[PDB]
Amino acid sequence: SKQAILAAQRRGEDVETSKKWAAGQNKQHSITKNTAKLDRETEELHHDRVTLEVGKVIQQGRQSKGLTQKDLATKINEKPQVIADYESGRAIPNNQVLGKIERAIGLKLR
Amino acid sequence: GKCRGLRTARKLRSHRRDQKWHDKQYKKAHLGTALKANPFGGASHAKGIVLEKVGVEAKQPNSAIRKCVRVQLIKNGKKITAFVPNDGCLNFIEENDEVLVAGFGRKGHAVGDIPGVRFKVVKVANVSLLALYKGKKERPR
Amino acid sequence: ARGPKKHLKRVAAPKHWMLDKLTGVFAPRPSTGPHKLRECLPLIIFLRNRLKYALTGDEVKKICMQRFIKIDGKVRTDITYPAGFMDVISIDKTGENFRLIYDTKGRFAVHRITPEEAKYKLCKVRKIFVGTKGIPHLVTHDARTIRYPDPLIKVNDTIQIDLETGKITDFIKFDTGNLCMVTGGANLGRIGVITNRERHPGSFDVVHVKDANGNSFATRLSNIFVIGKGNKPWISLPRGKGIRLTIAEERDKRLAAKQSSG
Amino acid sequence: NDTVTIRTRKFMTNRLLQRKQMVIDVLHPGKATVPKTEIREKLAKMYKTTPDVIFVFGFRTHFGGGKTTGFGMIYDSLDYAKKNEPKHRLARHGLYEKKKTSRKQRKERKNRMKKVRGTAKANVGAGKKPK
Amino acid sequence: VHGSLARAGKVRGQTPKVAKQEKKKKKTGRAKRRMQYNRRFV
Amino acid sequence: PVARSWVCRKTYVTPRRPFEKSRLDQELKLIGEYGLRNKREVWRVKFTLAKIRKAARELLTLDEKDPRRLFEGNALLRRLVRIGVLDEGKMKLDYILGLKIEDFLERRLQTQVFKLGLAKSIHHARVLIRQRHIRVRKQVVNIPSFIVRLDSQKHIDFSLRSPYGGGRPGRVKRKNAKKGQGGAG
RNA sequence: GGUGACCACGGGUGACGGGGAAUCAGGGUUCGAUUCCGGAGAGGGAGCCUGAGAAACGGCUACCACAUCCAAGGAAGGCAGCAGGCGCGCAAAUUACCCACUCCCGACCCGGGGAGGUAGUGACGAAAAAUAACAAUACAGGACUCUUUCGAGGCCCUGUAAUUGGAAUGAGUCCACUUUAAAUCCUUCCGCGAGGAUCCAUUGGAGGGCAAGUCUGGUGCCAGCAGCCGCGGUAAUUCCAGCUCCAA
Ligand SMILES: [Mg+2]
Ligand SMILES: [Mg+2]
Ligand SMILES: [Mg+2]
Ligand SMILES: [Mg+2]
Ligand SMILES: [Mg+2]
Ligand SMILES: [Mg+2]
Ligand SMILES: [Mg+2]
Ligand SMILES: [Mg+2]
Repeated sequence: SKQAILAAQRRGEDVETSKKWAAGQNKQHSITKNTAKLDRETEELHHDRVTLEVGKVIQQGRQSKGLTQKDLATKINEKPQVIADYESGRAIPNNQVLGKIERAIGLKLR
Repeated sequence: GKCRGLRTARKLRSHRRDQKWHDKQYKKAHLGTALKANPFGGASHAKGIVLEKVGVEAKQPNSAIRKCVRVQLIKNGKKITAFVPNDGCLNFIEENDEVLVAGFGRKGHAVGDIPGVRFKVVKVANVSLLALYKGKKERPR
Repeated sequence: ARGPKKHLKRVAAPKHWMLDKLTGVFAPRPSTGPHKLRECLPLIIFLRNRLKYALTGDEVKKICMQRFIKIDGKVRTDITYPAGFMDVISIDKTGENFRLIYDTKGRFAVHRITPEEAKYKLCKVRKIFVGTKGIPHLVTHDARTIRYPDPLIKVNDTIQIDLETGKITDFIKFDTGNLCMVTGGANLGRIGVITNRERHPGSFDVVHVKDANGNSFATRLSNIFVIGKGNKPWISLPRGKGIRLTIAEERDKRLAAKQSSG
Repeated sequence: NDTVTIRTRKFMTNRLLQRKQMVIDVLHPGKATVPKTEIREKLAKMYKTTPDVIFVFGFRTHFGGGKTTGFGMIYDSLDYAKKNEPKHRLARHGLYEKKKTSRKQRKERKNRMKKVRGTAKANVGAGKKPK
Repeated sequence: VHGSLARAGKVRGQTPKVAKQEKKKKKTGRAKRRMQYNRRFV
Repeated sequence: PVARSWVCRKTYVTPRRPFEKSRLDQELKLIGEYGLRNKREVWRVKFTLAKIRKAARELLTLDEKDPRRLFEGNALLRRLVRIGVLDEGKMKLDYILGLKIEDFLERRLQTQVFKLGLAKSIHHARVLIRQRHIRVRKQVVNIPSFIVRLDSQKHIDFSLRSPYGGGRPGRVKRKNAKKGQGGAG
């Protein structure tokens, strides 16, 4: 907490600093599912894909801005096939890619 | 072994200088043949005039045409070959221009796959080559 | 060089003058006189740097040209006149009557003496010779030539002369047990009592001196100026009495002084 | 002017130049650097004299305002102050108005005079022809 | 000269031109170092 | 020919290996936790400490009761005590060898202004000094690297002219007040 | 006769010597044209006058090499002084103001000094040190907890914000003082001077050595990169670009 840290730094020091995990680097593709859960899990056996509503939203928002799948994919720095797979209800959703699409087309996907 | 005597300083020092002549760097720096042979004459840069634009084939296993120029220096008018580094920078250099020429990095040694080229072009007629490449300035026309 | 030099660079000046660095390229360059260049103090720096009666050289020049500055009783108007050791500077408009003697750091100290003391000075005999018609002469550590001295006076003894007559009043011999001041070298300005003089023919004689605290030191015979008969000086010693303090005890004295006044 | 104080340290009277010299401290906590005119009339009131024998110079003010340090001399009379004092300080409050020309002009005049010999009329009229 | 130097500057000419994006200026000096410290340590 | 001095020296030294992960992390911790501007200030402080340690080592190699060892050791210890990086009980050269640059960085004026409660948030303490709000005893100081002595420690205060001590509020408050009273009665 | 393997003699030096400078365990290796001291020279050699002092060059004579004026009979030269020009080159400043300072010279308190000082140009280099601070709402990210991820916030950070609310300050513009020989600069201080505070931080890099992307578009052993290992023949972590990161 900022208040307690600045309170401790104006007097006798007991603060502890430590480095973050992914600090000082750019991981271009952030992982979507926690591998601690994914290595642990043995029972549940399914992945939920994107809904058809989400693909329709992407389709209508992209088409209403004179924008193609190639241009949207280049704009958000992804391959065209992942856009065509998001629009066709085939790809497992990635929140980071979804957020890039939302800032690209100005709609809300979650 | 070596002599360790208390009065052996002359033997030690004479042996050391006689044996100092046996390494490449001391002889290169202290003989004067290398200073006379290199076209810059101990300078770090030199000015010259472009004679023609040539392309040298890269050494194997690389395969390209490295765009160079043939330059004749203004002082001591030797003829050297200088690299023209970047993707399109040869088109900036026109025939009979007056370039500045630097070393190419390894103190008179050839660098990379370019065979026998020891120099690179910096500042074709006085506008610098980096500013020309980056669009900062243009040829004084 | 095709002839004599007339300039003096600032960092080439004598160290005991305590000239700084940034205020000029040149140093005052003492004129020829009765004292050597490295062993003198020209009037300009005594009047400007030590007493601060002036701020520039022009002010020194006009207070000299008003013809009240007296060195050894004569009016000197040359602002680069070499004042030198054991010499009496009398202002006698303000009425100061200084005398030039070294302190224990080897530097010419400001030393005010009484008007009755300013009548005389001590000179060190550097030569005795017989002139034409068989009359003897002596030459002091100044350029003074005294005719008809006492026949008991020998070389490297001191004589007390009085000013404005130039006559010899009294003298003491260079003998073991007499008070001396060192006038050159590492022990410059120290005062002690002569204990030994061992001779080296051809070379220089070294004289061993013991001060009041028993710190014995040696120096060459040319850097010895006897100043008193056995233990009592014939002039007024400056503050500190020629006793050299070590840096540690001088630091302690400085700390005690700043604690008393602070 | 209500809150401006003058302090003097390292005071000394020297009869060699017939003056009293001293270092002046000026305290102006909110104002700009004080002009030398009211400094010297304050010194006139302070040492019971007139502000004609008072010369102040070299006033440098500290970082952050407040203190200013400079020097001053107080003369016994104005004839001495004209006698022994730099002429630029006599000029600063006008008692000595010099009109000298450029030193280039003096040097060229001198070399031209050097070129003509001897005769008083020619050596004086050398600066009459090339004007 | 063999005339093989005819295609100098080829790829840098073929490359489609993409304009820079307008982004807000970066902090400099102590503030940049503070921002850098705050995202690497707690 | 000229009355210049030309005497100068560098006050820092660069590290031998660039891009060492541990060193980069440590000096970034020092920068962030003490509100410094660049790595050069860290390097300047550790250069100062290294020179002190070199003097202390050379004195430690000398013999005890040597006059030079006594004189310069006492002077060095007195100096480090008067700037507050060393205690009075620890008056030996070994404790000089035990010092760290976090002791020197604490004695800066910026750190003192933040730790005296005179300004929150050490980055605010830097800009408060650099805008001439702070004075050691009566002197206005805008130098964040001023090293505060123990004696001049109780006299750190806002300056008498800033709008945190005496009056005369700044140009922003004056401008807002005058436009408010120009817009009102 | 004298000298020489304890290196004479000869040759080279991109050699003026030294105090010193860079490097930095201890040893050492390089550098010193360059403000202090000593030497030497005044285009090249030579010879002199005067004087205490010169084999003087802001003295003279002669020859050699350059070179100026001429009415063609003659005459006058010496920047390795301060500026300034040409040339040479990778490579270096104003044909500025003043004797106020520091000192020197003189018949001399008074005259003179491109010695020297002052300003100009100046990222050689060295010191200090801005480009934001504080507060609050949104949005995503991160070890969280209130039920177990779902909903939160009693929580805590950290953010990219052209979302505010109002304080603080220079950088500039500029009155005056001060500075100074006269000015300038700094310093002091009126009055204006910040919300994309557009009053805009840049050079290099992101395979390894070596901190930082297998992100996207293009090219296709080409163009190019690459100190070195190497990369590129149609899915390039290395080229050309955009975005995002790293170092100072
Ligand atoms: Mg053996
Ligand atoms: Mg030579
Ligand atoms: Mg030398
Ligand atoms: Mg010399
Ligand atoms: Mg000569
Ligand atoms: Mg000659
Ligand atoms: Mg800026
Ligand atoms: Mg790239």
